[PDB]
Amino acid sequence: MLMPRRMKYRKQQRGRLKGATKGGDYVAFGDYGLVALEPAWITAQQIEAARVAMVRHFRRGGKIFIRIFPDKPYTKKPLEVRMGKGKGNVEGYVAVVKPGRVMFEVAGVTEEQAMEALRIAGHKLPIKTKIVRRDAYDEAQ
Amino acid sequence: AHKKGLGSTRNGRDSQAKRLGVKRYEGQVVRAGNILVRQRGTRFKPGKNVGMGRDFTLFALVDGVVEFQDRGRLGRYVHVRPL
Amino acid sequence: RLTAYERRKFRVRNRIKRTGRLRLSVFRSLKHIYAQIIDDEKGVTLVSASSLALKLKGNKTEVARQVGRALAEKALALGIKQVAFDRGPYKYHGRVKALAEGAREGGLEF
Amino acid sequence: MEYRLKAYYREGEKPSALRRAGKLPGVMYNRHLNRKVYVDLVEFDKVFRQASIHHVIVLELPDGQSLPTLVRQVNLDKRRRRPEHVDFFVLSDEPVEMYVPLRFVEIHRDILVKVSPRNIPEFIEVDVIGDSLHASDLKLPPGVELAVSPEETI
Amino acid sequence: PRLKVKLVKSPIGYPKDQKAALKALGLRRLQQERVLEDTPAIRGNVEKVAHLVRVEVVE
Amino acid sequence: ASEVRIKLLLECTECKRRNYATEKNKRNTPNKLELRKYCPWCRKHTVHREVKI
RNA sequence: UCCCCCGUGCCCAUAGCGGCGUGGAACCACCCGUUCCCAUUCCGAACACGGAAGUGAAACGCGCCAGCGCCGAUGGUACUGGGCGGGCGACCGCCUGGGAGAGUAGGUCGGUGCGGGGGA
RNA sequence: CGAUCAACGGAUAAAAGUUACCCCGGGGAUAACAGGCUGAUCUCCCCCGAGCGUCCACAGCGGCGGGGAGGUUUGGCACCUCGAUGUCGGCUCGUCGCAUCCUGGGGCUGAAGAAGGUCCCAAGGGUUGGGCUGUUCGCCCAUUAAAGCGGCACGCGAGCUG
RNA sequence: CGCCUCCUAAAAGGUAACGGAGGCGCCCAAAGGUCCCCUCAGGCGGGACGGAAAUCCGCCGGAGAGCGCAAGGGUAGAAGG
RNA sequence: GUGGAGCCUGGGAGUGAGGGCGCGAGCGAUAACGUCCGCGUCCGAGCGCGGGAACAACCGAGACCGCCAGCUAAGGCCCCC
Ligand SMILES: [Mg+2]
Ligand SMILES: [Mg+2]
Ligand SMILES: [Mg+2]
Ligand SMILES: [Mg+2]
Ligand SMILES: [Mg+2]
Ligand SMILES: [Mg+2]
Ligand SMILES: [Mg+2]
Ligand SMILES: [Mg+2]
Ligand SMILES: [Mg+2]
Ligand SMILES: [Mg+2]
Ligand SMILES: [Mg+2]
Ligand SMILES: [Mg+2]
Ligand SMILES: [Mg+2]
Ligand SMILES: [Mg+2]
Ligand SMILES: [Mg+2]
Ligand SMILES: [Mg+2]
Ligand SMILES: [Mg+2]
Ligand SMILES: [Mg+2]
Ligand SMILES: [Mg+2]
Ligand SMILES: [Mg+2]
Ligand SMILES: [Mg+2]
Ligand SMILES: [Mg+2]
Ligand SMILES: [Mg+2]
Ligand SMILES: [Mg+2]
Ligand SMILES: [Mg+2]
Ligand SMILES: [Mg+2]
Ligand SMILES: [Mg+2]
Ligand SMILES: [Mg+2]
Ligand SMILES: [Mg+2]
Ligand SMILES: [Mg+2]
Ligand SMILES: [Mg+2]
Ligand SMILES: [Mg+2]
Ligand SMILES: [Mg+2]
Ligand SMILES: [Mg+2]
Ligand SMILES: [Mg+2]
Ligand SMILES: [Mg+2]
Ligand SMILES: [Mg+2]
Ligand SMILES: [Mg+2]
Ligand SMILES: [Mg+2]
Ligand SMILES: [Mg+2]
Ligand SMILES: [Mg+2]
Ligand SMILES: [Mg+2]
Ligand SMILES: [Mg+2]
Ligand SMILES: [Mg+2]
Ligand SMILES: [Mg+2]
Ligand SMILES: [Mg+2]
Ligand SMILES: [Mg+2]
Ligand SMILES: [Mg+2]
Ligand SMILES: [Mg+2]
Ligand SMILES: [Mg+2]
Ligand SMILES: [Mg+2]
Ligand SMILES: [Mg+2]
Ligand SMILES: [Mg+2]
Ligand SMILES: [Mg+2]
Ligand SMILES: [Mg+2]
Ligand SMILES: [Mg+2]
Ligand SMILES: [Mg+2]
Ligand SMILES: [Mg+2]
Ligand SMILES: [Mg+2]
Ligand SMILES: [Mg+2]
Ligand SMILES: [Mg+2]
Ligand SMILES: [Mg+2]
Ligand SMILES: [Mg+2]
Ligand SMILES: [Mg+2]
Ligand SMILES: [Mg+2]
Ligand SMILES: [Mg+2]
Ligand SMILES: [Mg+2]
Ligand SMILES: [Mg+2]
Ligand SMILES: [Mg+2]
Ligand SMILES: [Mg+2]
Ligand SMILES: [Mg+2]
Ligand SMILES: [Mg+2]
Ligand SMILES: [Mg+2]
Ligand SMILES: [Mg+2]
Ligand SMILES: [Mg+2]
Ligand SMILES: [Mg+2]
Ligand SMILES: [Mg+2]
Ligand SMILES: [Mg+2]
Ligand SMILES: [Mg+2]
Ligand SMILES: [Mg+2]
Ligand SMILES: [Mg+2]
Ligand SMILES: [Mg+2]
Ligand SMILES: [Mg+2]
Ligand SMILES: [Mg+2]
Ligand SMILES: [Mg+2]
Ligand SMILES: [Mg+2]
Ligand SMILES: [Mg+2]
Ligand SMILES: [Mg+2]
Ligand SMILES: [Mg+2]
Ligand SMILES: [Mg+2]
Ligand SMILES: [Mg+2]
Ligand SMILES: [Mg+2]
Ligand SMILES: [Mg+2]
Ligand SMILES: [Mg+2]
Ligand SMILES: [Mg+2]
Ligand SMILES: [Mg+2]
Ligand SMILES: [Mg+2]
Ligand SMILES: [Mg+2]
Ligand SMILES: [Mg+2]
Ligand SMILES: [Mg+2]
Ligand SMILES: [Mg+2]
Ligand SMILES: [Mg+2]
Ligand SMILES: [Mg+2]
Ligand SMILES: [Mg+2]
Ligand SMILES: [Mg+2]
Ligand SMILES: [Mg+2]
Ligand SMILES: [Mg+2]
Ligand SMILES: [Mg+2]
Ligand SMILES: [Mg+2]
Ligand SMILES: [Mg+2]
Ligand SMILES: [Mg+2]
Ligand SMILES: [Mg+2]
Ligand SMILES: [Mg+2]
Ligand SMILES: [Mg+2]
Ligand SMILES: [Mg+2]
Ligand SMILES: [Mg+2]
Ligand SMILES: [Mg+2]
Ligand SMILES: [Mg+2]
Ligand SMILES: [Mg+2]
Ligand SMILES: [Mg+2]
Ligand SMILES: [Mg+2]
Ligand SMILES: [Mg+2]
Ligand SMILES: [Mg+2]
Ligand SMILES: [Mg+2]
Ligand SMILES: [Mg+2]
Ligand SMILES: [Mg+2]
Ligand SMILES: [Mg+2]
Ligand SMILES: [Mg+2]
Ligand SMILES: [Mg+2]
Ligand SMILES: [Mg+2]
Ligand SMILES: [Mg+2]
Ligand SMILES: [Mg+2]
Ligand SMILES: [Mg+2]
Ligand SMILES: [Mg+2]
Ligand SMILES: [Mg+2]
Ligand SMILES: [Mg+2]
Ligand SMILES: [Mg+2]
Ligand SMILES: [Mg+2]
Ligand SMILES: [Mg+2]
Ligand SMILES: [Mg+2]
Ligand SMILES: [Mg+2]
Ligand SMILES: [Mg+2]
Ligand SMILES: [Mg+2]
Ligand SMILES: [Mg+2]
Ligand SMILES: [Mg+2]
Ligand SMILES: [Mg+2]
Ligand SMILES: [Mg+2]
Ligand SMILES: [Mg+2]
Ligand SMILES: [Mg+2]
Ligand SMILES: [Mg+2]
Ligand SMILES: [Mg+2]
Ligand SMILES: [Mg+2]
Ligand SMILES: [Mg+2]
Ligand SMILES: [Mg+2]
Ligand SMILES: [Mg+2]
Ligand SMILES: [Mg+2]
Ligand SMILES: [Mg+2]
Ligand SMILES: [Mg+2]
Ligand SMILES: [Mg+2]
Ligand SMILES: [Mg+2]
Ligand SMILES: [Mg+2]
Ligand SMILES: [Mg+2]
Ligand SMILES: [Mg+2]
Ligand SMILES: [Mg+2]
Ligand SMILES: [Mg+2]
Ligand SMILES: [Mg+2]
Ligand SMILES: [Mg+2]
Ligand SMILES: [Mg+2]
Ligand SMILES: [Mg+2]
Ligand SMILES: [Mg+2]
Ligand SMILES: [Mg+2]
Ligand SMILES: [Mg+2]
Ligand SMILES: [Mg+2]
Ligand SMILES: [Mg+2]
Ligand SMILES: [Mg+2]
Ligand SMILES: [Mg+2]
Ligand SMILES: [Mg+2]
Ligand SMILES: [Mg+2]
Ligand SMILES: [Mg+2]
Ligand SMILES: [Mg+2]
Ligand SMILES: [Mg+2]
Ligand SMILES: [Mg+2]
Ligand SMILES: [Mg+2]
Ligand SMILES: [Mg+2]
Ligand SMILES: [Zn+2]
Repeated sequence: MLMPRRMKYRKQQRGRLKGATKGGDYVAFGDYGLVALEPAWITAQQIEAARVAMVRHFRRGGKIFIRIFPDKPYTKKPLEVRMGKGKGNVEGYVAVVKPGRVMFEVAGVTEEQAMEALRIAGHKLPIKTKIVRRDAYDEAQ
Repeated sequence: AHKKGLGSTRNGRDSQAKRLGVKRYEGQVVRAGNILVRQRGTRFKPGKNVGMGRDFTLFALVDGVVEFQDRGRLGRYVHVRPL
Repeated sequence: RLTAYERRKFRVRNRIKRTGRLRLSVFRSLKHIYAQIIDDEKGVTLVSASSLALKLKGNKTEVARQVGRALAEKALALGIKQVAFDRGPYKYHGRVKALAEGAREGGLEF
Repeated sequence: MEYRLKAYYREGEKPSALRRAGKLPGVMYNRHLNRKVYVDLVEFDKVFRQASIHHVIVLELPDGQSLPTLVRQVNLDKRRRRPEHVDFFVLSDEPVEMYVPLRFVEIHRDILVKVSPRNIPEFIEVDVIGDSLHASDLKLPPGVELAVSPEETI
Repeated sequence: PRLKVKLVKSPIGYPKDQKAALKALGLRRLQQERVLEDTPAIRGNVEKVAHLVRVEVVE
Repeated sequence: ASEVRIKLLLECTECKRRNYATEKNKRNTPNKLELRKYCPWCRKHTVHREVKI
């Protein structure tokens, strides 16, 4: 699954989840999209689970766009240790996702097929999601 | 009660803060010798009646009033205006 | 992109200006030589002299020495005594050097 | 084209108040004028969903003017996915850069074009893994200028 | 004109600079009323503690 | 300083007082240093020679 | 006072890059020479000196053009000092004062100080 | 000029260990038990439906992911207790929860019958005797309607054992 | 375990944790003073040996090179040669 | 801006275990009545008073003494009340 090929720094501080998404808020590529309603750290395994769900629904047909990338290192101390003694080991990668962000888009598939696929995908995510269709509003951005 | 072994950090170091920066602001009365700017490199350049020490420190050559001046590509300058 | 000519002109002039003296600047063309004493604080020229204005012709160096004397003559008259010599892009040699000699000869201090 | 839409003037009425009462705050401008306006959201939504930025919208102002505009800018609210603001660009005789839809007889839905307002088209035909075309080779119905680089891939 | 200023809500639990504003205005007890000149300096301190105070323009 | 980079004294050649401390790299500069230096006793510049510290 | 050229500053790309055009009387440049002063890690290219047959080709100056660069509103939004609420939380909302960035309209092929030479 | 006085404001010029034979002064300012807060881990229950089930997603199953509950595990934290809160297991004596082992009542079944699987309701009662080990647990023998799982300071040493 | 650089640090200074990352315990007689002169890396094109890269030529190239060593700041109108 | 403001000189100290909350971060697990800093606040020392069922630090509010008088604050107004 997804992760940065190389990095300038191995560990990043946790930081915040304030506000709406910076950008990525409009349909860019496909016809139908899945937009986040709540802020979260979406994991690489979560992203891949949603993608492969979509992939299976299409029987390899259609096109899938992933508009979030997990570049934030997720760190965790080994089990049953005490506080202190330096920062824990990097154990995975996450993508910071704030409300309004278009995480996924699909195209080249029927409306019924996109809707259901994007619905199944939403079930793999730890947040509430919405299904949207490309609009003049999108194309105007 | 089991106390599992822990590792360590190679990072603990950091150096003393150097209290860098402008020490006298525009319109302030200064006496000859007064330090105006502490800086790394020529973040600010000496102007009229202002000298620069070996460590880029700006100071007053005359009794006067400090004035700043922004000159674009030429840089930023600190002057002392005699009273 | 700057030329070695401009860099040299910027470099010696910048060094000159820092002293804060009146600036005796010298321009030297293929035919002529020009001198103007300048207050860089006011951006104003106080006194000038040139081969073209004095309508001198002849040995360029001898002409240079003369315009130097000329500059000084008008200079001391206006109360001007001290000055910093600005050779700009020019070596301190020949025509430029002769003019400086003339200004000194005339009673200028530098 | 073409579409028509009622518009009104505003001054110090708060944008939040306008939006709370079903109205979309906006501004209309060009080289000569600049005016603070608002349109009814539900009405605007009906027009823009067909007009977009491709087709002309005529603002019937309360003062009787019927001004020819193109939508230049629509600021969305990222959280709610609703329009917050509209930019109506007032057309005049001078040539304007705009986006003109493409019909394939696709990386580009439309294309950027510098065309006189009198001569504004509504179609541009494109005759049709991984073979494709580059805008340069396009139809170009009279009074029309490629406003991109011919290198651009369609 | 003058500003008639009344402390109606306790400064307890509020930042010290806000307590100091009350002192600049000479307000020491709750419900206390003071009539001060409407100068820009005085006005700034009244407005700092606007959430603690009631103000009426007088005369 | 180090073994290669040594400390040294500068002795005024005329009146023989040591007046200056400094260093050199005796691999790079194996010759005894000779430098003109103001000598406070002689009240004039004098050649100073390196002397063992 | 106004136009041109030569110096020299100031603002610091609205002054830049490119594409055109234009100028040699004057000024400036290239130019003609390398005896002389001076010079080249070799070279009179540069620095320098002595010149005045030639050309504005190069450079420079001055005009045009918005392809690029550079500048850039208004409106709206983010954020926020201060005052208040909401949510188990992650976080969200209101009041008052402040208010971007991006982008849209658009603007720019410079402006001006002092001295010198020439011209009306 | 001679300091890895580097534990770098540098106790002497000069210095390592052990104490279950231990002692005193103190600390719940600080660990081990138990409680508490937390719930990573643990136990349990869900959402999604990729696949399995000859056929058939959902009789019985549930990839990759998602959400919770409980507070019996190991821990994190160090909050009452170090002028003492006796620390495992057993025995005795109960009592409670229900996420039910059996008995009673059900729906579905890939339920012919009989006997099973799965889920729902149900805590009234019941839930054996032995071999091994200090053991809790576990394995084994012989049975049984069944040989349930957890709380009560890992219930109970001013009740016993040791 | 002392010292330097960056971040954490909440746009003055300062600010902690067995927080996230590095470096120092040297060096230079020129790598110091001053005067004079000079301008980079890189890219394309051209050229015997000759290469991705030696030295040579042209065009473009404001600084992305260089400044002994970490990092930051500064810097060609030089601190670089 | 006259305040138990401020500045100067000198005598006496105590303190150098803090804690909760709001906001801003680090560490932890976008755990802890968790831990470490920053700005503020309160308890500490206001375990005095009203409200929050009870309850240091939430809301209201700074208790010199007396009154069988009046107005309000948070919070309340069906009965306990
Ligand atoms: Mg953190
Ligand atoms: Mg996670
Ligand atoms: Mg983490
Ligand atoms: Mg740690
Ligand atoms: Mg960690
Ligand atoms: Mg996002
Ligand atoms: Mg979901
Ligand atoms: Mg729909
Ligand atoms: Mg323990
Ligand atoms: Mg234990
Ligand atoms: Mg280590
Ligand atoms: Mg420090
Ligand atoms: Mg620091
Ligand atoms: Mg400063
Ligand atoms: Mg100095
Ligand atoms: Mg000013
Ligand atoms: Mg600017
Ligand atoms: Mg000045
Ligand atoms: Mg003559
Ligand atoms: Mg001459
Ligand atoms: Mg000159
Ligand atoms: Mg109508
Ligand atoms: Mg929409
Ligand atoms: Mg709508
Ligand atoms: Mg456009
Ligand atoms: Mg209050
Ligand atoms: Mg309060
Ligand atoms: Mg309050
Ligand atoms: Mg407040
Ligand atoms: Mg303040
Ligand atoms: Mg009071
Ligand atoms: Mg009162
Ligand atoms: Mg204020
Ligand atoms: Mg010495
Ligand atoms: Mg040396
Ligand atoms: Mg000396
Ligand atoms: Mg002596
Ligand atoms: Mg020696
Ligand atoms: Mg000029
Ligand atoms: Mg000026
Ligand atoms: Mg041309
Ligand atoms: Mg021509
Ligand atoms: Mg030209
Ligand atoms: Mg000519
Ligand atoms: Mg001619
Ligand atoms: Mg010769
Ligand atoms: Mg030309
Ligand atoms: Mg433009
Ligand atoms: Mg062009
Ligand atoms: Mg802008
Ligand atoms: Mg604005
Ligand atoms: Mg605000
Ligand atoms: Mg606030
Ligand atoms: Mg606001
Ligand atoms: Mg406002
Ligand atoms: Mg504003
Ligand atoms: Mg802007
Ligand atoms: Mg954008
Ligand atoms: Mg606009
Ligand atoms: Mg123009
Ligand atoms: Mg321009
Ligand atoms: Mg100009
Ligand atoms: Mg012009
Ligand atoms: Mg000028
Ligand atoms: Mg003039
Ligand atoms: Mg004139
Ligand atoms: Mg004239
Ligand atoms: Mg040592
Ligand atoms: Mg020590
Ligand atoms: Mg020691
Ligand atoms: Mg020490
Ligand atoms: Mg120290
Ligand atoms: Mg000692
Ligand atoms: Mg000794
Ligand atoms: Mg010792
Ligand atoms: Mg011993
Ligand atoms: Mg023993
Ligand atoms: Mg023994
Ligand atoms: Mg004994
Ligand atoms: Mg013994
Ligand atoms: Mg003993
Ligand atoms: Mg004893
Ligand atoms: Mg003892
Ligand atoms: Mg004892
Ligand atoms: Mg004791
Ligand atoms: Mg404790
Ligand atoms: Mg301690
Ligand atoms: Mg303990
Ligand atoms: Mg024990
Ligand atoms: Mg314990
Ligand atoms: Mg304990
Ligand atoms: Mg216990
Ligand atoms: Mg414990
Ligand atoms: Mg207890
Ligand atoms: Mg829990
Ligand atoms: Mg839980
Ligand atoms: Mg868990
Ligand atoms: Mg459940
Ligand atoms: Mg079936
Ligand atoms: Mg099948
Ligand atoms: Mg599973
Ligand atoms: Mg979970
Ligand atoms: Mg849970
Ligand atoms: Mg869970
Ligand atoms: Mg418990
Ligand atoms: Mg525990
Ligand atoms: Mg603590
Ligand atoms: Mg104890
Ligand atoms: Mg006792
Ligand atoms: Mg006791
Ligand atoms: Mg006791
Ligand atoms: Mg006891
Ligand atoms: Mg014990
Ligand atoms: Mg029991
Ligand atoms: Mg049940
Ligand atoms: Mg049964
Ligand atoms: Mg039954
Ligand atoms: Mg059967
Ligand atoms: Mg049966
Ligand atoms: Mg059944
Ligand atoms: Mg029962
Ligand atoms: Mg029971
Ligand atoms: Mg036996
Ligand atoms: Mg037994
Ligand atoms: Mg056993
Ligand atoms: Mg046990
Ligand atoms: Mg066992
Ligand atoms: Mg049975
Ligand atoms: Mg048994
Ligand atoms: Mg336990
Ligand atoms: Mg027990
Ligand atoms: Mg017991
Ligand atoms: Mg006993
Ligand atoms: Mg026992
Ligand atoms: Mg007892
Ligand atoms: Mg007892
Ligand atoms: Mg025993
Ligand atoms: Mg015994
Ligand atoms: Mg700071
Ligand atoms: Mg300070
Ligand atoms: Mg190290
Ligand atoms: Mg050096
Ligand atoms: Mg040298
Ligand atoms: Mg090549
Ligand atoms: Mg060869
Ligand atoms: Mg560099
Ligand atoms: Mg290194
Ligand atoms: Mg007083
Ligand atoms: Mg006091
Ligand atoms: Mg006091
Ligand atoms: Mg006393
Ligand atoms: Mg103390
Ligand atoms: Mg202490
Ligand atoms: Mg302390
Ligand atoms: Mg405190
Ligand atoms: Mg503290
Ligand atoms: Mg502390
Ligand atoms: Mg807190
Ligand atoms: Mg709050
Ligand atoms: Mg931090
Ligand atoms: Mg705490
Ligand atoms: Mg906390
Ligand atoms: Mg915390
Ligand atoms: Mg505090
Ligand atoms: Mg105390
Ligand atoms: Mg209180
Ligand atoms: Mg207090
Ligand atoms: Mg209390
Ligand atoms: Mg109490
Ligand atoms: Mg107390
Ligand atoms: Mg209370
Ligand atoms: Mg109470
Ligand atoms: Mg309480
Ligand atoms: Mg209290
Ligand atoms: Mg408490
Ligand atoms: Mg409140
Ligand atoms: Mg008070
Ligand atoms: Mg009182
Ligand atoms: Mg009182
Ligand atoms: Mg009343
Ligand atoms: Mg009320
Ligand atoms: Mg009652
Ligand atoms: Mg009651
Ligand atoms: Mg009543
Ligand atoms: Zn001597």
